[PDB]
Order: sequence, then structure tokens, then C-alpha cells
Amino acid sequence: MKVEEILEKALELVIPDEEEVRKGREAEEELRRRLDELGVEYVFVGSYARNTWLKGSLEIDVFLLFPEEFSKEELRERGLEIGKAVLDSYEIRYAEHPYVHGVVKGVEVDVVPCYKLKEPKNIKSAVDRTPFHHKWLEGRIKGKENEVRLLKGFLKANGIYGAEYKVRGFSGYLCELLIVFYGSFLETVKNARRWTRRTVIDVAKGEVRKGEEFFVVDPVDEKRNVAANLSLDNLARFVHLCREFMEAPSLGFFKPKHPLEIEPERLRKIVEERGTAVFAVKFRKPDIVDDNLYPQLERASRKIFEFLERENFMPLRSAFKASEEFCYLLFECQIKEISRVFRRMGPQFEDERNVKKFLSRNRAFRPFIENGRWWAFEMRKFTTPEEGVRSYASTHWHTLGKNVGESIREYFEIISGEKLFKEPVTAELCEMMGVKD
RNA sequence: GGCCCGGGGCGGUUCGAUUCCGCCCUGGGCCAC
Repeated sequence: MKVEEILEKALELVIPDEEEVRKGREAEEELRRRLDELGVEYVFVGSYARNTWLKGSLEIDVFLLFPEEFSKEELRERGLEIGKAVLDSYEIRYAEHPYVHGVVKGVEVDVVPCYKLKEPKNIKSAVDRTPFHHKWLEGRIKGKENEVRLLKGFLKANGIYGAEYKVRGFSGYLCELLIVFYGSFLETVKNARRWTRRTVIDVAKGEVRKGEEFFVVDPVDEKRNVAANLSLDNLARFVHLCREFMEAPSLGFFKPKHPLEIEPERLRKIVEERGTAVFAVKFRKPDIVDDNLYPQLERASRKIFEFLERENFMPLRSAFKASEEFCYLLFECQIKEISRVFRRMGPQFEDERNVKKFLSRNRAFRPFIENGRWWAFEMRKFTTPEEGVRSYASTHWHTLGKNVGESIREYFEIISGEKLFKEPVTAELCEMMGVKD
């Protein structure tokens, strides 16, 4: 029931069993043949190549090596041809550049094209840095693969594994660098506890120093931060998870948390107990990829949150959720209703010039003096958050992200009350309000 | 697509805007890569 005892049973969840392992080898096997039969220069990389892949995440990455002189276009065309010829089923995919994804003997395969080079410089695209990352890692990580898996399993179970924008967590490469640095998962966890937002980990120099931000310097490129897209709050959650784990080790830290859905009735009661304004902006989800969508949801969410705060509705927290169908921007405010009149600060009494201009405005209530300066009562255009966001979203749709904003412009509604509790957002709402149990 | 930084125009808002809320062009860096 102590750390060691737990990490033992935890392996069971992160390490792939013989059947899954065999499936991958027989696949790498066949994949090899097909490529040699065309005599292509390739190099398996990624977690499959180093046996650092998490149980259930089997996927083979194959990078095709091309001469430095070949053209951008050449690589994609030939990469496509090759990928086409070797994959049972395929499907052009995209990221920095287009690439081929498919399945061989029942397993996911990625066929990426890149430039065969030597020495980190000369690099043209992040895909070229992958072989170097791989080289630096194969020798150093050998023998610690299960330590890598515990860390990945740990981060994954707590919703902070991937480095894509939907997650903003720890990339797999980062996890392997951490193991190489600390030696094991427990050592990584024990030290992470003393991590700060100013911590800088330098694998190449085997050093830990203070910086302006959390920086895990790439062994292959001292200027690149591997934890660049790890978010401040996600770094905080990890640090806090590590402290709690070392305090009360549990297998539970490696098991995915249950959705724990709730009945809209209890949710309705909670919001009533809160006395707050809970509402959502619902619009149609743009047909774009997560990497473009979620950063936009954050912006749209932030822009409106700041509108709510400068408009005095005392926002608490925000959230958002995407579906195949729609997107929801969720909000909770302390002010369900603010008055019509508010006070605008005017000039100091001595400034005759500005005072006259300030008093020249025809207002409904007659301005007054208070502690040396003039003030005026003014009337608002809206008195409820919902009412405010309807105005805001309607005229500032263009500042809520290029795609999200264009979608909001053509359609969006504001839901609240029971009507909201029926939408697919209860999970996000409970998280947002700290509903426990 | 998003984030950081820096320019040239603008609009609305305000007693007063470089500085609030936004929009055009526009140069550089970063991120998912």
C-alpha cells in the first residue's frame, strides 16, 4: 500500500500485453517488407520505435528520408505515392504538411515525409527535427520504457497528457526527456513537487535553473522549449497532483475519472443555491480542426468574459464545449441584474473648460460634485448579463476568432434556465462550479 | 488558426484616448509542429 506497491499494479494499466505487442511487431514486420520491396529509405520513430507507447495507443510512425535538394512539392507527391502503395487503407491527413495515415495488419500507421539531414541546423520543418529527437532518445531511454509509460499513464488519466491545443499538456517527447533527466517516474514525480512557473530544465546540460518561464530546453535545439505549449494551470495541476500522489499513493491516479453525470434536477438546485446567472452562448461548430477550433473557443470565451467584467456583472469563471453539432460558451455571473443608472466620473471642479463640456451633455439626472470632481448618472443599454452578451456577441462577432466569430455572426442564441441544463454541457458546468460528490 | 512584440492609417466611446472598445492594411518572433 506504499508507492512501490502501487507503481507495480499500475504497470498493468500502462504496459501493453503480449497480444498488443505481437500485433505491432507483425505489423512493423510487414511494413518493413513492403517498403524494402520498393527500396525506400525510411526510419521508424516515435513511441513504437522505442517501446515507450502506452497500452492501447499502438501506432507506428514511419518517416521517409528524402535528399536535401528535393522540393517541398516533390516530398509530398512521392510521400503520397509511397504511402499509397504500402498502406492497406489510407487517407491523406494534414498538419505542418500533408502526410499519409493508414492501417497495416490491423494497426494505425503514419507515413510522414521529411529531409534526411545531419546536424539540427539546415532543418526546414518541425518534421525534420523528429529524426534527430529520435536519435538522441533511442540510446538514452533504452531500459526505462516502463518508466515512460507510468508517466504517460499518470498524465493521461488526469487529462493532461497530449500537447495539442485541446489539452495543452505534456507531449510524449517531453515525457521521455523527463525520464532521461530524473531516471524514473517516481523520481520525476518527487522532484516535480518543487517545480515553479520559473523552472528551467536543461537535459543536455543536466541542469535545473531559474528562468522567466517554465522551460524544458530541447537537447536537439537549445532555443526550443519542449514544454512550450504546456499551460500554466496544467503545470500547476501536475505539480499539485505530484504532491498529493506522494502523500497518498493510489492506483486511482492512473485510472481515468468516471464521467459522473448528474441529474439536471440537482444541477438546477445547485444553481439556485448559488443565486448566480448561469448561461451559454450556443452557435454552430465551424468545420475546422481542433487545433484551430479550441484556441478560438478560448479567445471567444475570454473576450466575452472581459466584457462581462468591465460591464460589472462580476463573472466567476468561464468554460466551453464543442460537439459534432454545436459549440457552447459557458458563463456564471454574480450579478443576475444590475440597475439602469451608474456613475461616470467627470473632470475636477477647477477645470472650467472640461467641466462645461461635461455639463453640456443633456442627461436625465443632473450631475453632481463629490470630493472635488464632477460625476454624472447615466443609463445602461442592458441590465442582465445575458442581455449584455447578446448585444456584445452581435456586434463584436469579428473579434471572437476568425472561424468561431464568422459562425456566431450567422447564428447564435443564448440559453439559460432549465433549457440549458438539457444541453450536452452539464459536465463542463459541474467542473466550472466545483460541484463535488 | 491562436499567442507575444512593433509599426501606418482609421471608427465608435469619453470632459479628455497613444493609452478604453473595435476595424483596415502591415513587419518580426513563437505555438499545435
